[PDB]
Amino acid sequence: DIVMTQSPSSLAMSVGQKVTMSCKSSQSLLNSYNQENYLAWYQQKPGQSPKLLVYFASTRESGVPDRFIGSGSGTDFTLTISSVQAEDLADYFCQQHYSTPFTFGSGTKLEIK
Amino acid sequence: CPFGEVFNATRFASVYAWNRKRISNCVADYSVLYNSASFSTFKCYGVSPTKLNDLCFTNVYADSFVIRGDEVRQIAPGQTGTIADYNYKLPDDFTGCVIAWNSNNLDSKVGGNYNYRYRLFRKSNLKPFERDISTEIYQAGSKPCNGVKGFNCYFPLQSYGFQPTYGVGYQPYRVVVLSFELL
Amino acid sequence: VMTQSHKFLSTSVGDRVNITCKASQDVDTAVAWYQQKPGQSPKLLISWASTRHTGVPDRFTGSGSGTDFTLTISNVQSEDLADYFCQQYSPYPYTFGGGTKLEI
Amino acid sequence: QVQLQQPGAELVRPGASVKLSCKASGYTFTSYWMNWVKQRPEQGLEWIGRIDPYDSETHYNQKFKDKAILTVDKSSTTAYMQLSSLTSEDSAVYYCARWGTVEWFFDYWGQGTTLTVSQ
Amino acid sequence: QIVLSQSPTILSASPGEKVTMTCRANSSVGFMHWCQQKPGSSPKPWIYATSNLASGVPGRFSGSGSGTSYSLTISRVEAEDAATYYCQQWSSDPPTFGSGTKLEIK
Amino acid sequence: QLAQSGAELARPGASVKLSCKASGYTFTRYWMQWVKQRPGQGLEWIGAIYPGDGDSRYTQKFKGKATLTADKSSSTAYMQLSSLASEDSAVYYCARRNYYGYDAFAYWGQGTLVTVSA
Amino acid sequence: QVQLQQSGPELVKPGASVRISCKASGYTFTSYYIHWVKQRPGQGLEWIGWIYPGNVKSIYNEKFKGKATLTADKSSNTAYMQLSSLTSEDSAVYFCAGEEHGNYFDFWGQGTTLTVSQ
Ligand SMILES: *[C@@H]1O[C@H](CO)[C@@H](O[C@@H]2O[C@H](CO)[C@@H](O)[C@H](O)[C@H]2NC(C)=O)[C@H](O)[C@H]1NC(C)=O
Ligand SMILES: *[C@@H]1O[C@H](CO)[C@@H](O)[C@H](O)[C@H]1NC(C)=O
Repeated sequence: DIVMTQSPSSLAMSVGQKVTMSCKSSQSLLNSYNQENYLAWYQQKPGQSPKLLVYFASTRESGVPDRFIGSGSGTDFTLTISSVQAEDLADYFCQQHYSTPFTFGSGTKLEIK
Repeated sequence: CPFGEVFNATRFASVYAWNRKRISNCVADYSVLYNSASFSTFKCYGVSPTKLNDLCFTNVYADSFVIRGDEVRQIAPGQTGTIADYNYKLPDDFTGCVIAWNSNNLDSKVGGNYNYRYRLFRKSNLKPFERDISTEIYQAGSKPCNGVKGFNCYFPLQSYGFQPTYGVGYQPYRVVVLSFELL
Repeated sequence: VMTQSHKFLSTSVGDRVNITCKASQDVDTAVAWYQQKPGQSPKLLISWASTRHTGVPDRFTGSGSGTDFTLTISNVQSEDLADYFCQQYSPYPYTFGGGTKLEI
Repeated sequence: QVQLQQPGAELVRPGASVKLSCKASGYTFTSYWMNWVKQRPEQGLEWIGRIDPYDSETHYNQKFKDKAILTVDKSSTTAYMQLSSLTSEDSAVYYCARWGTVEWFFDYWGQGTTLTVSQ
Repeated sequence: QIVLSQSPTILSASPGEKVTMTCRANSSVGFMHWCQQKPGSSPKPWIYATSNLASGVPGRFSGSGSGTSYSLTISRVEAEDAATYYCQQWSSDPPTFGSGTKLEIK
Repeated sequence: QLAQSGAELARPGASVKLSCKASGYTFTRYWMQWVKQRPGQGLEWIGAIYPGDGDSRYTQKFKGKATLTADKSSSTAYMQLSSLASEDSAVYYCARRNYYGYDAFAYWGQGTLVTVSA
Repeated sequence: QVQLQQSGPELVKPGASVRISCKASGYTFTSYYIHWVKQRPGQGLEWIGWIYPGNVKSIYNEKFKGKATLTADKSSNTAYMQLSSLTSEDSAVYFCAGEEHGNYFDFWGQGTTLTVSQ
């Protein structure tokens, strides 16, 4: 099993700046065959179901906006929002994508200053 | 230890001309499987996948190919689709491991790859493991089209295109089908 | 359409020998070889051009891939005097090769 | 249109079992896997198990054996989850989430089931 | 945007010696094929993915590497092989060659 | 695991019907094949039959002469030639592949001497 | 032998639209990716773009987008690099390149050195 620690546990940033979160693991999450490292991210508005933001390493999904850009390969990862807006009032989960069990991370609450 | 020239081969074959390899006269380690966990789909039918070290098989096969993303789940006993019915059809008494993983760094091109075809049209369904390589023209209409390739006359091997920027579904997945049997 | 080099072949007991088959198209390691005694049917000898079928000793180290193929019986004894064939599995029809005979 | 409906809430006595459910609509049911994720407050999320609707090959987490039994139902295109012998530390939210053909990141989820264990 | 770096561009080597050359990468990549371009003529396909030798070379050429570091190792240098050696790269992106490898003898 | 064949003698103007018996496995799942052998000239492929429904394949040289029928119950395979000529005086074989589908020929049968000269 | 042949070396005026022919020979022309490259004298080999003959789709490098358009005749086994707006810096030999196997060229052509005039 892999332990996933997130170093900023609560975020407070005003509208219009670059927020940068983090997520870690224990094993190098990059399989040797295709060299395309595994992780996920999530966004859960309060009173609302969590929805996906960023699959494998840095690939945004279709319906999500262009502000969410992921990063990170191996052990240390950073999910970067470029310009934070008024609808980014949620928490942002890390997620283990490589092996079994699937061992989600903690939650980072983001509130607009 | 010959499970090192099928998994990380260089160029997997197309779906309609699917590759093969016969492993015999050596015992296998089965440590590349179920211990690296680099494989997404690992639907091992028949034998349970963990107790293969204390078993010894002869004349096993390693037929492998590369298909689109949203049709990995047709390589399975009894499922019907467009590549489990016209390209490579698994039998109902299959006993092995159906391995599959994403390989998008290695089997896609900016502007369509086009070298991984798939048989779109055929006269009838396939048998278990029956491969087809003939490129005779289909003449879907009642008029006999003798290789004109016009109205109701299609080239039957339509081509995939894997671009690197699609979604999950449209992406190359190098499936390998270990096909163990008794004796 | 397969083809052979020698229709007949003369090699002694203590000497090695190689039998070749050139192919018309490129067929990806999908040929066989056979051994036909003049009385009975040809038995399967080397399958998939590198692997060895059961009942055959470690003499027949068959190799070759791509277009050209090679079957190497190393130290031929007195009972390996027969006919040697070739095949191809992928393109219909399953065209064979010419019959070569190993003699002394 | 990828829909995952769920019941609103459930209330049970300590010492019972539940039959938690979620309904899938929008896609063909027998292609994608299913997954259940436990949301307890102040501990984040935890994976539970998975089911495959074609051939019911069910994995589980190590901590959640012999408490959570997973069950699929191809009739009426619904998924199911039977938790048994609930304790005090079961007041949580258990989603339903589908993916599993090609990868193991979950795109479409259910809205959430609230669980309560009291008198 | 996958830029590469064949750091030993000008390689000076007496014949019959073991010298090597490396090709640094950038973002993650798969395999790196190689081709040899003789000065003033058409190039030739030299190596496959990492160590399949494309059925036309002497057996002294054998290259290694995985991930984002790849190199080619020559066991013995010859006076025949005063030729450049390029490097493609297996990627979903468009291919891009290296910087050049002048194998010169001093 | 082994095949069983027969023996025949026919007229130069009549028609012949061969035979091949299969035993030791399930007959309705592998492709029984037929090859021919004149004195010399190598071997040539005739066709293949699938005993599940009779999905026959052929070669254009023997299309119109070779009729590949089978029976799932008796576990025997047949072929029938018609309008015999002088080139058909040969010995025929029946064979099976090793595994399903796409492999080498392993299980052969004995020879069927057929002379159609006079 | 399976080979690629091109046209001869040219020496034309600047600015004119220039054709460079490339003849397929031996391989099945409607299956191989037809790449094109550029070799400045003294500099490393660069890339231009490719053209599939099956269904003629072209993808260019971003530094050479209006400077070339690529055409290939399907039933004549030819390839064409229609250069446009020739300038004096474009004094470089432009090979053909045919491939199937990912980014690995099986073949090359006899290089057409196209040098500017003044
Ligand atoms: C190619 O696959 C083989 C196994 O089929 C790999 O061999 C093992 O791979 C794991 C993961 O890289 C290593 O931890 C082991 O040390 C390897 N064992 C051996 C015998 O080398 C091999 O590394 C793979 N090659 C690639 C492309 O990574
Ligand atoms: C290295 O690759 C990354 C990802 O493609 C790219 O963003 C970066 O600009 C590359 N380096 C250069 C200078 O091309």
